[PDB]
Amino acid sequence: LVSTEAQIQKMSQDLQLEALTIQSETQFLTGINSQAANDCFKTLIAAMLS
Amino acid sequence: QRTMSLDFVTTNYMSLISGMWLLTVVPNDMFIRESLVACQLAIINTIIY
Repeated sequence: LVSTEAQIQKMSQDLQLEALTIQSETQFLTGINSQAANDCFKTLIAAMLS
Repeated sequence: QRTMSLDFVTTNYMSLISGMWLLTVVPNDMFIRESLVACQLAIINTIIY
């Protein structure tokens, strides 16, 4: 996979999330890691075959 | 006549503008092709297109 500390650091600059205000762009990064990709790729293929 | 290689980070928009000064001075037949293309493509998708 793309290295998670090298992808989420490029992602967090394009959002330009400010450290002070409650905005709807701090929730763009919740729950992205290596394990959630390997369990969504399986449950898409394995549900289609069944 | 050692063939060089480019080692850069795509999250750094100043090393891509400073990479426009190497390719306009040093001949492009000297950098290795797998590092000349991945730096020329990073300028294309970010600064100029």
